Amino acid sequence: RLQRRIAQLFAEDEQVKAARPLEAVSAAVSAPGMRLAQIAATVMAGYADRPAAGQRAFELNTDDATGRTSLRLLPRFETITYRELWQRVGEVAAAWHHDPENPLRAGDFVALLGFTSIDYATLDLADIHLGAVTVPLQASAAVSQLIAILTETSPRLLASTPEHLDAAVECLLAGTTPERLVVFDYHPEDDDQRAAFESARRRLADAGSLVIVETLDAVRARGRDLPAAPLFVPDTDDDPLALLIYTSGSTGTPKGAMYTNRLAATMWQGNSMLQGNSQRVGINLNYMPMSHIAGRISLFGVLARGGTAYFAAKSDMSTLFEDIGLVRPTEIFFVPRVCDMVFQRYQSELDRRSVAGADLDTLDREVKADLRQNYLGGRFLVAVVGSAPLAAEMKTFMESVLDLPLHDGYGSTEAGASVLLDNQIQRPPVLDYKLVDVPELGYFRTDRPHPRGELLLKAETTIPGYYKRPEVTAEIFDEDGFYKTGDIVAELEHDRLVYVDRRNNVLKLSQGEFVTVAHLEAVFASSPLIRQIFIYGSSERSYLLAVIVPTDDALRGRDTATLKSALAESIQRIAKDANLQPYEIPRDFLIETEPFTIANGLLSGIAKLLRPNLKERYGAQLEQMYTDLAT
Ligand SMILES: Nc1ncnc2c1ncn2[C@@H]1O[C@H](COP(=O)(O)O)[C@@H](O)[C@H]1O
Repeated sequence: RLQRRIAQLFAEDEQVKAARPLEAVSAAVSAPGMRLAQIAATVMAGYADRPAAGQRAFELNTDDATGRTSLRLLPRFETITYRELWQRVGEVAAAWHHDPENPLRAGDFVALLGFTSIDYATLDLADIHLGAVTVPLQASAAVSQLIAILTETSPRLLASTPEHLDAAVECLLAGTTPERLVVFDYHPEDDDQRAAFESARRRLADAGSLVIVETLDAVRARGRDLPAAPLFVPDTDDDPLALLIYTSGSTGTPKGAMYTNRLAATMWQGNSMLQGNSQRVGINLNYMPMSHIAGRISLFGVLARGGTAYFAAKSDMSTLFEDIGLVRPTEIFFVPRVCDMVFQRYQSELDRRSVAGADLDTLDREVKADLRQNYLGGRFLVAVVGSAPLAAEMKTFMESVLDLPLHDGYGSTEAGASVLLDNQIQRPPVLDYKLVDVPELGYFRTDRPHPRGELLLKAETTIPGYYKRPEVTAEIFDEDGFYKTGDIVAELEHDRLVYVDRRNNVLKLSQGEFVTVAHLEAVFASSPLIRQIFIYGSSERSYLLAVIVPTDDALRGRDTATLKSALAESIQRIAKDANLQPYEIPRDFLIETEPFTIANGLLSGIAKLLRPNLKERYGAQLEQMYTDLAT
C-alpha cells in the first residue's frame, strides 16, 4: 500500500516532485570543512527559487461595534522562496554588522523570545550569518527566570513577538544588558499587537531606558541600504559557541546547554540515520518552538533538503490539525501529546458514528482513514514519535491510523537528538554506552529478563557542558567521560535498549514496590475517558493517586460520583490490557475540568507535563486526599 502511494505521489503530485532534494546540494553541504554559516549559505543558493517557508494567510477584520481591528487566520498558507528568505536574513545581518554606532560582532549573544515563524527563522539565520550566539528563550519561562538567563548571558539584543512584550519589557526594566528591542511576528494593523508595541516603547521611554524599540521590518529596511555583511566562518581549529538551549530537570532551574558551531551544524545535516534522511522530500509542519532542539531540527533539517517548512499558526496546538490538514506534510514528527489528540478525535468520532445502522466491521477502519487523510493530510511517508514515552497500546493505535511504522526516537538536549531509534543505538553519533546499577531504585545488571540501570553515554553530539555552571557540569560526566543521562533503560542485547523512565520519576511505595510515574501516565492515556493525566504517589503511601482532566464526552451527563466510577472502570480495563500490577493502578483521583496548558504553567513548550509545577499546583490537595481516604 505505502509503496503504491509513493509511486502515485511521485507521478502525480507536482508539489512533492518539485521538492525532491538535490544530490549536488546535499553533497556540497556534506563537504568536510563546511562550517555552520557556510551550510546555510550553500543551502539558500542551491535551492534559491524553491518555496522554503510558509505561514498562514490572514486578513484584518474590523468589528464596527468595538471599532477594533483583529488579525483573523485564513484557511491557506503563503510561502516565500529560499532566495527571498536569505535576502531577508542578509538585510538583518547587514543592519547589525554595519551599524554606525553599535554594531554586533561574532561572539555577542542575541536573545529571541517567540515560537517558530518566518521572522524567527530570519533572526536565527542572521545570528548564524554573523556568528552571534543565539539564546532562544523558553516562552514558558517565568519573568524572573528570563531575567536570570539574561543576566547570565548579557545579550546585546532582545527580540520578542508582541505576545511576549509584557515579559520583554519587565526584563529590560530590571536593568538587563540588551541595547535594542526588536519586535517580530508583528502586525501593526492588529490593535492588540499595536497596543503591546506602543506600550513597550512608552514604558521604556518613561523609565528613561536608552533601549531602542523597533520592528523587524524597520531593521530590514535599514539593512537594505547597507553593504552585504560578511559570512562568519571560524578558524578550522576553532569551534566557538553558537547556541544555548536552555533545559530544566530535577531542580527546575534552567541550564544553558552549550551548542558549538559544529554541534549546531548537525541540526542541518546530521550524521545519524534519521538526521541523515538525505533524499526524503521534506514538506513539514513545524509546531515545536525554536527554543527546543526538536523544533530546530525540524526547521533546519528540512531547509537542508530543499523542502518547505510550514509554521503552525499558534504555539498551543490549538490550530495543529487545521494546519497539518492544509499543509499535508510528507513527514510528521509526533510528541505523545499529539498522539493523544489523534486518539481523542478517533474516540469522539467513533462514538458519534456508532449508531444503530453502523457496520462495526468497518467503522473503525473508516474513522482511522478519516484521521489519516483529512486530519494528518494523507501525504506523509514517514512518522516519528519522541521527547517522551509512548505506551505500547498507543503506539499500536497510531500505527493503525498511519498505516505505516511509527519510529520511536530517543534523545536529549545534552546527548543529541539521535541516540536511539526503534530501540537501536544509533552510530553515528553514539560512540559508547554502559548501564550503571541504581541499587536504591532496584535496577541492576543482574535483573529479571534484562539488565537494567542508568544509561551513561559517549557520543559525537554530547554537549561540553552547561553555560556558566561549572559544578553542575562536573556532576553530569563520570570519571571516564560518560554523560549521565539520568534515564533508566533495559538492555535487550548490545546496542538494543528499552527506555524505562527518568530516575527522577521512579517512586518507592511504602510496601517497597517501585513505580515509574511518567511511564504509567503514558499507559493510561489509552483510556477513552482521559484527556490528560498526572500521576502522583507518596513514599509514605502504598498506592497512587491521579489528577485527571476528563474528555468533554466523559463529562457529559455525569455527576462527580458517576464520572469517577466510569473512570475507575476504564482505568481497570487499561491496567488489565497492559498487564499492570495492582500497585501501579491509581486508586482515587482529583477531577480537573481545566486542561493543563503552557499558559497555566503545567505543560512545557513541547507539551510535556511540568512535574514540579503540577506538584506545586495539586500536591496539597492530593495529600489531603490521601488522609481523607485514610480517615
Ligand atoms: N523516545 C523517548 N521515549 C521516552 N522518553 C524520551 C524519548 N525521547 C526523549 N525522552 C525523554 O526526554 C528527555 C530529554 O528531553 P529534552 O532534553 O528536553 O530533549 C530524556 O531524558 C527522556 O526522559
